[PDB]
Amino acid sequence: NALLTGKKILVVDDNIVNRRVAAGALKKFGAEVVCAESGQVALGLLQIPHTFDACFMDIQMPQMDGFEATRQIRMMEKETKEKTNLEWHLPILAMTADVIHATYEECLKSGMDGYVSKPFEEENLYK
Amino acid sequence: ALLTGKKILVVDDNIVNRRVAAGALKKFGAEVVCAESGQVALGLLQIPHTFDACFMDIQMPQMDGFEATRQIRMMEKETKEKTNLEWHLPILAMTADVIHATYEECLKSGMDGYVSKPFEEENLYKSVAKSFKPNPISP
Ligand SMILES: [Mg+2]
Ligand SMILES: [Mg+2]
Repeated sequence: NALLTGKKILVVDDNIVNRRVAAGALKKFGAEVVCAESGQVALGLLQIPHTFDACFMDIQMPQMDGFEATRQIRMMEKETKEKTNLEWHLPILAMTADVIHATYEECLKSGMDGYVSKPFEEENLYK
Repeated sequence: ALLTGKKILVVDDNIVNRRVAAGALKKFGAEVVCAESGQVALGLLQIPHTFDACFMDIQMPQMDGFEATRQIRMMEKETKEKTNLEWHLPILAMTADVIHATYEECLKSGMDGYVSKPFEEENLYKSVAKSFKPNPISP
């Protein structure tokens, strides 16, 4: 697959600037993008059945972080599978750039000169 | 070898990390001293010391790597104030633990992966400076 034409993608992030950046990146490849400012708003949009092909999930959000949002999505999918035999599995990718940048920023602020980086630390994972 | 003649302090509360870091550095010829905590590291870094660099775990109980680094820098700043001598220990964060833990919780919570290095739109970093008034301009 070269393009995201015909795909509809949910971007979940409490920071509107991140939502704009992520949306612009995905639309460049043809995606239709819907934004959600919280995990709560996202769970509402993902009530099964829904029309989303993938979701990018911020980690640090107040009230409900991205891990709790994801657990709730997987619980919904598990209930539907058990009640209907239909197996939904929304692709969910974390947006980890924020947490990594914040870690390096605190290293710098504390007075460190740099960091040791192992090959895995800055790679993306699409599993 | 690459680090022959260098002495390096490894600060990490996990013995396995200390083993791996010291083993790597010795492969390059370095002398390695390990410390299990910030408080131990600060005792070892009383000025003057003989260390050429320090690898600093960020997450440790009682004193984390940021606090330990701030106190090292305070030691160095006081030395400059009192003696005029310049001390600036290279300190590199060991971040693999915190980043591992984040990626692991992504997968444990049920995510299919993560994006730390995103695609960046052509226009993300581009912009034009514009002036309200006409203005000549040169290098
Ligand atoms: Mg956030
Ligand atoms: Mg630690």
